[PDB]
Amino acid sequence: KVLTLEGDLVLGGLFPVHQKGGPAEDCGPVNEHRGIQRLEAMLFALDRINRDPHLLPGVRLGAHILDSCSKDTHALEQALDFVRASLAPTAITGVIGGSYSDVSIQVANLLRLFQIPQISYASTSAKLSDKSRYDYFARTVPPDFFQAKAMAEILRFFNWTYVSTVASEGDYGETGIEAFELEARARNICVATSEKVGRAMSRAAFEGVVRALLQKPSARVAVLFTRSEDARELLAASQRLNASFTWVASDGWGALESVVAGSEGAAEGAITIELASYPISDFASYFQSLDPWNNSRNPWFREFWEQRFRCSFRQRDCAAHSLRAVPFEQESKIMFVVNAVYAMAHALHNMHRALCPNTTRLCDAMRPVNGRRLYKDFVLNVKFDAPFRPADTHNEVRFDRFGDGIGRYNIFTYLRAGSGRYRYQKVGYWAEGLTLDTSLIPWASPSAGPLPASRCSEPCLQNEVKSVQPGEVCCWLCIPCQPYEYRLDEFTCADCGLGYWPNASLTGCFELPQEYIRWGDAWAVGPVTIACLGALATLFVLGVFVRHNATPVVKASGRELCYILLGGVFLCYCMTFIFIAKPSTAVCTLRRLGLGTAFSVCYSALLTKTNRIARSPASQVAICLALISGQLLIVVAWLVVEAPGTGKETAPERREVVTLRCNHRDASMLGSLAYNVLLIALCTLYAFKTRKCPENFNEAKFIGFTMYTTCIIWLAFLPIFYVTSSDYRVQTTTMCVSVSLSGSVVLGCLFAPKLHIILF
Amino acid sequence: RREIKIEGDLVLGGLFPINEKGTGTEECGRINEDRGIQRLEAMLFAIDEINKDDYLLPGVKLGVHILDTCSRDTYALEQSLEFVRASLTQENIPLLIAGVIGGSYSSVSIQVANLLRLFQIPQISYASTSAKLSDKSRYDYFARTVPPDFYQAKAMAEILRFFNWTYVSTVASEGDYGETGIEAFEQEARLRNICIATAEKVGRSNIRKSYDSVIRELLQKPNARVVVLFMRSDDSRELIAAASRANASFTWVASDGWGAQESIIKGSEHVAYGAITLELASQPVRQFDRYFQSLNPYNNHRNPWFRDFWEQKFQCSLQNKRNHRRVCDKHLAIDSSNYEQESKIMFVVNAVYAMAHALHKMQRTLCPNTTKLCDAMKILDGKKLYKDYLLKINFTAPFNPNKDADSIVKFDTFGDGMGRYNVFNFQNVGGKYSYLKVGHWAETLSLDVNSIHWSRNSVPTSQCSDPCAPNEMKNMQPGDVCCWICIPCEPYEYLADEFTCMDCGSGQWPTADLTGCYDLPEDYIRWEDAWAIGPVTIACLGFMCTCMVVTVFIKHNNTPLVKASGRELCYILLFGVGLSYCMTFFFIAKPSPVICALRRLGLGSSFAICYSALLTKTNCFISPSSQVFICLGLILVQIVMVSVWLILEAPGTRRYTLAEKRETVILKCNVKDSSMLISLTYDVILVILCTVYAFKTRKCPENFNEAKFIGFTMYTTCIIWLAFLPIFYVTSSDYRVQTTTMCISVSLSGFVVLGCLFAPKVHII
Ligand SMILES: CC(C)CCC[C@@H](C)[C@H]1CC[C@H]2[C@@H]3CC=C4C[C@@H](O)CC[C@]4(C)[C@H]3CC[C@]12C
Ligand SMILES: CC(C)CCC[C@@H](C)[C@H]1CC[C@H]2[C@@H]3CC=C4C[C@@H](O)CC[C@]4(C)[C@H]3CC[C@]12C
Ligand SMILES: CC(C)CCC[C@@H](C)[C@H]1CC[C@H]2[C@@H]3CC=C4C[C@@H](O)CC[C@]4(C)[C@H]3CC[C@]12C
Ligand SMILES: CC(C)CCC[C@@H](C)[C@H]1CC[C@H]2[C@@H]3CC=C4C[C@@H](O)CC[C@]4(C)[C@H]3CC[C@]12C
Ligand SMILES: CC(C)CCC[C@@H](C)[C@H]1CC[C@H]2[C@@H]3CC=C4C[C@@H](O)CC[C@]4(C)[C@H]3CC[C@]12C
Ligand SMILES: CC(C)CCC[C@@H](C)[C@H]1CC[C@H]2[C@@H]3CC=C4C[C@@H](O)CC[C@]4(C)[C@H]3CC[C@]12C
Ligand SMILES: CC(C)CCC[C@@H](C)[C@H]1CC[C@H]2[C@@H]3CC=C4C[C@@H](O)CC[C@]4(C)[C@H]3CC[C@]12C
Ligand SMILES: N[C@](CC1c2ccccc2Oc2ccccc21)(C(=O)O)[C@H]1C[C@@H]1C(=O)O
Ligand SMILES: N[C@](CC1c2ccccc2Oc2ccccc21)(C(=O)O)[C@H]1C[C@@H]1C(=O)O
Ligand SMILES: *[C@@H]1O[C@H](CO)[C@@H](O)[C@H](O)[C@H]1NC(C)=O
Ligand SMILES: *[C@@H]1O[C@H](CO)[C@@H](O)[C@H](O)[C@H]1NC(C)=O
Repeated sequence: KVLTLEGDLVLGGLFPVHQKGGPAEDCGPVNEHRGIQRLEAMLFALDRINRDPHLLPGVRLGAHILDSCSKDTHALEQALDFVRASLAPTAITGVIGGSYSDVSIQVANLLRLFQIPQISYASTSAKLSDKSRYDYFARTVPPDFFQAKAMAEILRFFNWTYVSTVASEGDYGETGIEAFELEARARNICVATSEKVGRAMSRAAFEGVVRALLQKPSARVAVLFTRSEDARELLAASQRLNASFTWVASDGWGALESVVAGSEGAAEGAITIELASYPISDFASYFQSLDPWNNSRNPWFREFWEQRFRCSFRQRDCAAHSLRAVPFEQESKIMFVVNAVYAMAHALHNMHRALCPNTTRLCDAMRPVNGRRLYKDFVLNVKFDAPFRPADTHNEVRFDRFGDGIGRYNIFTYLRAGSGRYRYQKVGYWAEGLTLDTSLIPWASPSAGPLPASRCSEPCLQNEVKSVQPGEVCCWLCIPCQPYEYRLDEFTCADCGLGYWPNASLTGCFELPQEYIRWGDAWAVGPVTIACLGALATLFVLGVFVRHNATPVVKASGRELCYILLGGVFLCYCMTFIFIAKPSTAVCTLRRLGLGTAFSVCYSALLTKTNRIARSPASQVAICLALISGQLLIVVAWLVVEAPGTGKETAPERREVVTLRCNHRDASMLGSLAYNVLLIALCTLYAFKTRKCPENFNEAKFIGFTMYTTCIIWLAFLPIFYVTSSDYRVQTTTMCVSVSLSGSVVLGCLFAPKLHIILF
Repeated sequence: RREIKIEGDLVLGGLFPINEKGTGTEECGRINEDRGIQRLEAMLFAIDEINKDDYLLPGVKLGVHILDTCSRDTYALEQSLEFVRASLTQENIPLLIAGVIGGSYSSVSIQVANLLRLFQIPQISYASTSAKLSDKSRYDYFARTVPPDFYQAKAMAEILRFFNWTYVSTVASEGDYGETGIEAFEQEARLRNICIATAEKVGRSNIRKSYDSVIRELLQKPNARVVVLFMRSDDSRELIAAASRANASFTWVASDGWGAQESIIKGSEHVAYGAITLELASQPVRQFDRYFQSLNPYNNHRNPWFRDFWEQKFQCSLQNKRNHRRVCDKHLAIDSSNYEQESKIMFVVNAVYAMAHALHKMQRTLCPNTTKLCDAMKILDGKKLYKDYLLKINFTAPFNPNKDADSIVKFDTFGDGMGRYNVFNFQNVGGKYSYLKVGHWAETLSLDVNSIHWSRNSVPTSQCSDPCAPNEMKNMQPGDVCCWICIPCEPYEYLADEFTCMDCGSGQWPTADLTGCYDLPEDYIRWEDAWAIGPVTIACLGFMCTCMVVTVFIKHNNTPLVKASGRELCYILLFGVGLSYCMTFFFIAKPSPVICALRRLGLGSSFAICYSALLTKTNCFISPSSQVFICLGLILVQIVMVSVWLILEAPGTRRYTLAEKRETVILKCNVKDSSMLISLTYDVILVILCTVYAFKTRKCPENFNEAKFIGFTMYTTCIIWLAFLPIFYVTSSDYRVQTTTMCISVSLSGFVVLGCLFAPKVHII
């Protein structure tokens, strides 16, 4: 059966009037909502256009509507009539049809070769957008990647990055998940589990997939892009397993009550989206006021009446029923059918205006209707107000550059009313951006967590480091680094140290020079006292040798020997002062030279005292100078053997032990000091053994006592230096006090009684 | 309309360009004798042979439903609906079509395949070579016995690679064949690393200036002689004519558009000489020749286009109804004189036989034990016939009993025929110009260089450069990416990259190209040299002499008790002389370590000691001792601020030179030479100024020796200072300045020690 209407321009149509038949027949039962309602909507739209003075006042739009029987193979042989008419056939200017995606694809493939524009009303396939295969296909409904983007925006709005997408096994679901994954990874959204759901999957398989979803505790949100039956089975399995999830579903779920049928306990909190549309007031009145007696245009109306109302036309008993009494549920795609018909009519009107300006009717320039110009220049470039629009809504009908509709979806939530009833309530819309109100969602109210699916783990980027990957790319495990492990980059902690803590820089370990090289005033007071005592001793010696030449006692002894003894005391004081000074390479060399010279002059004084006791001043001076030269040679040999350095390292956590002492080991210096001390002790022992006591008795006794005290001090200060092995400050203080005691002994030795006698 | 509708058990469709396309009222006009009549008769002859065959479909008779296309897409699409009208659920009963042997035009084949893919009807083309038809996602029921057009772009790319032709010029043509070919050849060249110099485009306007511009653009590049052509016949002819008019000479490597055609070399055989062209491999069919030569308008009733073809070929009319044409002779016939076999007759026969073999295998497999049309074959599923049986054929050419290895008919995974091409070289004989087959490309390259003319002496076409060794030979890229110039860099620079020489080290030579970034061994370390050993011996002899003089003075200090302070003055003078002598031995140190600072300190101390000794003698028991103590304190202070000079930088920073070859520097004693010379010169001039006053002053006869010694020393110091500074100030030699300075210092020390010891030497003797 063919629905044909007379008119100047014929518009093709294709509707799924009959359902799939199978092996028994090509097509069987008549569709009541997708086949009859949409066909009547198209007829109503054509009637309104023909009765519209402002839309084709002279040109009357005809109709050539066929039945696809919900099958693509039948659709091709049905659509092999428009091409025959183009080649009594009536030439058409374009078809307005195609509900199923496969039927629309086949019709677009067939009609592309013959330049016949096609405007679909219910085909949302994502593979119909490329113009490399469909040169004349347009649609009013938006494709599925728009709702995938809407779901991605919804996920980003609630800061849900750890999701778990669930797909389907048929042609619906694979492309949607493939398109959603790219937009999710472009919006920093992490997918945990991805699987496919089949129609043949039994209850055990659904239980297994629910268990697999539950295998991730941190993934409490699931992005469902499946069919209605698969969603219903999944909710049933989740209720059976007592699983809790925040489901974000596509138009497959929408606001249908069949999915939540018998599973109302687990569907709470689901954020489902649906294609936005409004009912048409005029279409309801037009359809309800239809009867088989006063409707002869529709050839399938009698079969629809027989199927919907249980009766037969053989017996006069079908006149009692009426569509007015029974409730009428408007199909959600009626809007799109009317919009497609009006878009085609407006494109035809615009092309007629641009091709037949003077005349108000069909002109000779439009006797052949070419699909190329009408599609490329007119069909795509339509911008008109939608017919039968609501009172204050602003729907607009237009096409993109792929010939697709404008993505406008409604966001629905499965609320739990206080009365106990479960209902769907709209909580926003998605035209170009998400517009959630967050006021009607039950779990959006301020509470202890609005189902936060943050991530696999809590990100750490304030002060810690996040570089541990347990197996997931975007799972961030943060472990605070050690205080000495200063943060230098995002994936490593530098081993520069703890004392070099960056000052809110975290770049290169900005060094902190806050180190205790030496005590400036906390402990230098004692060293200051030692230096003052040394200066006082030097001044006393300076006053001493002025009258030394006059004094016969000093004159009898070596005046040069007394002068070099005073110089050695001054050298000891200077060595103490330089030890008190801050350590450095030059400072370390100066201290080593000072201690070596002090030991050398002490040994020379002991040797010349022994020589004087045994027995000349020139020989003693030469001997002491040779000894000093040899000591200086060995000191400089040690200095060149082990070079001095600065920079000390210690334990972490701000030890502040840097620059404690020169980086050159003093084992050789200590050995040389011990050797010269032993030589001085041997000289003192020889002097004591010598029996020259009767002559120069007081001075000899003083020298012997001084030597004994120096030896005792050395033998008592060796164990403490050996045992301390640390505490550089205390070691320096001990060395300073030892050298001060040595200088005090030197000044109180035989030189002091001679000065006292001279004064008295 | 006219059509062939021979009935049979199985019917095969047919699409041929019998009529040439036209404009206006006439959709298609003149009969195409070669591509429309010969191919149609070849298909009919193949069908008759298959029907008469006893091994191929013995119980099944093959019918034909052959239509026209008029060499246009729309009319062929309009007639293609008859092939699918029979598969839909009395004036003209339709015939079920198993497959369509149609094609001969890329656009027509594309449209027919688009229409037929919706109804599951296999199609085998015999002439369409478009690369777009290889996309099985858009044409999943299409096959062809001819290879696509991008096989030539591989064959002649391999030809170019064989002769090491890497930097060639490519010329294409406007349309689809020329483009698809030029991007295919560019892809193959980039795969084989062949550079493209220029890419010209030629339109169909046949402008007399565009061709000359293209020739000039090709000619303004003397290092690219091989030219690659993807052009149609007339465009290539116009380009060759323009090249001949411009007196150019190139090595053309063309595609099947040129082939072995004669209309291109007409009047321009000079420039076209030596060109290498590809032609599709095709063999004549003698059986088809016999079948076609025995065709007459009175016995060939199956063909409705034969009357028009006969009238157009012989320019006569069988039924002259007052027409302006002669009456066709009853004895007129077509023979080899006026008929030549078309190049794709064998391809048409192969396509028909491939369809027949696919149907035969399907009939054998589906219903065995019988030879007839079965009930299972009534549905005639096209998907199973194409994807399973048609694409898996393997059979030799039916009318090729000579060759059996290169005559296998089969389709690859994309449903395309095997790519076999013949390489033709345009050569001369001595006055006659003709094409000669010098090779063959069937998935492999095989040429005969000996028989090739003008390319046996292969034209050198390198990649815009020559291979240059990496021995400091930088490769700088000009505006063309493939070109190289191989410009040298500095010899001291060590190569590290390709686009730059990337010098490493300041004064270090490389080893081969990169590894020589290490420090260059300095030549300053030269111990026991010719000019080093001698100064050491001189210094040792001077030190020994000074020690002997000191010992003699010590021995001669007892009896002369008057010199209470003279002995001390002699001792300190000897000590200063020895210190100076040791300082001279310090500068000759070949390693030149950081101890050069201590050497500086020793030299300064020696200079201060000499100055103090000179001042003490000029001034002259307790008072002399006080003067000696003051001089010692002054020397200590002098050493103090001499060491203050080292409180800034003892070793230094670095010592470089303008020469990038030797770089013989100490590298650890690079202190300020100018500052050192200024500090050293101050002491000498101060000593000279202090000693000149004493020389003019009148001294006592007993003390006249001191004044004479001071005067003698004053002259030597000024000469030494004047000689030392200029050499090291500017030249700054590695070791020549050091040895001269040491020699001057030791000579001055010897002079002063002789001056101060002449009197004791005479007194001792
Ligand atoms: C730089 C420091 C460390 C040097 C320490 C030793 C100094 C003070 C000593 C070493 C040798 C000493 C000299 C030795 C002999 C004499 C001769 C005498 O008739 C006067 C004192 C005099 C001139 C001495 C002065 C002091 C002296 C220079
Ligand atoms: C034998 C003794 C008494 C002679 C007089 C003291 C000598 C040894 C002292 C006095 C001044 C000192 C110098 C002072 C400063 C520096 C700079 C430093 O970066 C390296 C060491 C160096 C170069 C010292 C070397 C030793 C030095 C020359
Ligand atoms: C008898 C007396 C006067 C000899 C004095 C010798 C002095 C001047 C010499 C002997 C050893 C020398 C040191 C040996 C090694 C180094 C390390 C180097 O990186 C800087 C210089 C420095 C620190 C030298 C400075 C000068 C030095 C201290
Ligand atoms: C007798 C006096 C006047 C002169 C000789 C004594 C002094 C200056 C000599 C004696 C031994 C010498 C050292 C012997 C060996 C070396 C190692 C060499 O790699 C650097 C120089 C160095 C470190 C020498 C420096 C100068 C030195 C310390
Ligand atoms: C050269 C370096 C290594 C050492 C420092 C110089 C030494 C050897 C010099 C400097 C001053 C000199 C002294 C100066 C004066 C006198 C008084 C005289 O009646 C005897 C020699 C005597 C006591 C000298 C001995 C050598 C001496 C101590
Ligand atoms: C002690 C009396 C007799 C004076 C003689 C001093 C002699 C022995 C001293 C003075 C200067 C010295 C030299 C100074 C520096 C160096 C460079 C070093 O890398 C090796 C040792 C060498 C080459 C020394 C060898 C000994 C030396 C020549
Ligand atoms: C041995 C070679 C390397 C030369 C080393 C330098 C010598 C000659 C220098 C360096 C430091 C100098 C000493 C520095 C200070 C004094 C104190 C003064 O009151 C008497 C001279 C005296 C004691 C100097 C004698 C000479 C001296 C030892
Ligand atoms: N717009 C739909 C979308 C359709 C679909 C929607 C939800 C669940 C499964 C499902 O099956 C597929 C598979 C592939 C492409 C589109 C779909 C169309 O048929 O194109 C369908 C509402 C239109 C109608 O049939 O009236
Ligand atoms: N085999 C061809 C190749 C053909 C072609 C060959 C040489 C020069 C120009 C040219 O024009 C185009 C343009 C696009 C694609 C193919 C071609 C085909 O039509 O596919 C054509 C010889 C076959 C025939 O028409 O009988
Ligand atoms: C998501 O995070 C943003 C900040 O990145 C915040 O402003 C917003 O309130 C969050 N949404 C919630 C908590 O629902
Ligand atoms: C091409 O080069 C190869 C080696 O680079 C050489 O063996 C071959 O003979 C060359 N072909 C020519 C010069 O035709």
